[PDB]
Amino acid sequence: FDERVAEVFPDMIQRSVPGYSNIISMIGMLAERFVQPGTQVYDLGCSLGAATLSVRRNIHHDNCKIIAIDNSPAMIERCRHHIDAYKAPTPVDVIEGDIRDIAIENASMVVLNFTLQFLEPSERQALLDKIYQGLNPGGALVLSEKFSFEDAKVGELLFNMHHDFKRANGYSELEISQKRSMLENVMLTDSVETHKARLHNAGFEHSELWFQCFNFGSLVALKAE
Amino acid sequence: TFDERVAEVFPDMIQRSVPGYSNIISMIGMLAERFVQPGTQVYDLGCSLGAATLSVRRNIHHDNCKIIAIDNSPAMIERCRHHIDAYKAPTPVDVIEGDIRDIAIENASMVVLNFTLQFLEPSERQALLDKIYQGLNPGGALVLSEKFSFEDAKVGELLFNMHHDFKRANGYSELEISQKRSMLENVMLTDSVETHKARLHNAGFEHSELWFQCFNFGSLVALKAEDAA
Ligand SMILES: Nc1ncnc2c1ncn2[C@@H]1O[C@H](C[S@+](CC[C@H]([NH3+])C(=O)[O-])CC(=O)[O-])[C@@H](O)[C@H]1O
Ligand SMILES: Nc1ncnc2c1ncn2[C@@H]1O[C@H](C[S@+](CC[C@H]([NH3+])C(=O)[O-])CC(=O)[O-])[C@@H](O)[C@H]1O
Repeated sequence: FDERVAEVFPDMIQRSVPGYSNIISMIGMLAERFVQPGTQVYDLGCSLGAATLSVRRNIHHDNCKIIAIDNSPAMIERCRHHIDAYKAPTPVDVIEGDIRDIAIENASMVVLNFTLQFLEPSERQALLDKIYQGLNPGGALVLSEKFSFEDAKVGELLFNMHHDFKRANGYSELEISQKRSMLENVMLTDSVETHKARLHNAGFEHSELWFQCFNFGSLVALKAE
Repeated sequence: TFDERVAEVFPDMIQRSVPGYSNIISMIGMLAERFVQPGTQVYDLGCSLGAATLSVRRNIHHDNCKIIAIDNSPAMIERCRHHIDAYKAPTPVDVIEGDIRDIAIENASMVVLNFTLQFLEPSERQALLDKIYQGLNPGGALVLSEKFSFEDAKVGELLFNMHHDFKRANGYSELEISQKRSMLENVMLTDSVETHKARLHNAGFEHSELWFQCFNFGSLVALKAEDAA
């Protein structure tokens, strides 16, 4: 099963997460502006390195490193092989491990691309605090998540739109689909208001949504210079 | 002639300068599938060449609907009527040259303001949103897509820079019209998401939320209650 998820992951995420590919492209554009020479980037919950490779293709400074981490050995196996397929001047530390345990040092950029929802709600403040402290001045965090909505009528609409999206995209063709819809119904999501409040609570002077499509989106958080 | 020249290059100009525009058009069509009711009207306000109109129309599977597409640019209208006439569908379209500040909104299951409100003076915007709310049937939807400003200036600067990079990646400046249209864009006054939501609330919408965003451009959906008077 973890290998099966790892095998199909790109196609699964494409068919289930509206705007994913857009976010990944925007992550690259941000990297081009925010990765400073001699600094590092963290990809927290890296899966197969989709965000890592997007950053990496947009770093043209010397002496950087990306640190990519996932606690799934199936994802890590495959991410290390996938990253070895592409040539670039920035090396990557692919580390199998727990994001709640790893230190964040000298970071011009941090990426939580559909990863925070996997922690228990009560552990989410403490990861964000750490990322904040670990970011250099002027550094950026990207936080992409499935959102819940406090207005139940809007929530219903967006749930329906998401369902229509999955239908349009042949989501049910995937063998793994039944077990992934089971995960989504068991997952604990937060609202944008909740995400913003936690970011501010971590120390972030600036945060805003920079992407949304239906019930999925991404915030950018900026540490003052 | 600037009018005719914009209309001629419009699809490419919008594609190179509005991030998310095609995504929004697709979302509009999705929303139409669920929201357009038999025997009702849809309004496309500031229709340009009819892109939003055609997206809705392709997603209407019910009888006795009508779409009303309105713009006050003669060059946009002429081409929009021709563009609509080029595609077969059961739902008819009234293509009207006129001002959306003047037009009545009746029996509407859906109304679309896809990059149009920004072209009115700020002091005209509330009145138009009030009229839309009143003219929507209960359960109906407004789509409001805009270039936003940001109340946090550091975020605003960032998203301004990202928009710049987007236009550069897409060769926007290849277009002869780009210099003049960039300038005219910097003259129309944009509002924050907070302002948009406040306006929607004060027009009477019981529910509203951002449903799309990409950098400094995005889209709100606003719903009239099913039990509304
Ligand atoms: N505590 C944890 N520590 C480390 N990894 C974890 C933990 N909990 C979950 N994971 C890992 O977080 C990843 C989530 S996926 C990220 C997409 C990727 N970012 C992408 O941009 O393509 C999105 C999804 O599957 O919805 C999985 O690979 C888990 O192994
Ligand atoms: N007061 C007015 N009354 C009527 N029309 C107006 C008025 N003011 C401006 N317009 C018209 O509003 C349209 C704006 S475009 C709309 C895109 C379209 N919705 C699309 O989804 O492709 C976006 C852009 O030009 O950036 C133009 O066609 C104007 O002539």
